[PDB]
Amino acid sequence: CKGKGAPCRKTMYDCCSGSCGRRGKC
Repeated sequence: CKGKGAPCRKTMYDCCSGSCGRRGKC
C-alpha cells in the first residue's frame, strides 16, 4: 500500500494507514 501525502485516489481506499483525507493526498 501507499504512503503519506502522495497523490491518492480518494474513493478507492488508497492509503496504507490513515486515508486519502481532506487534503486529497494520502
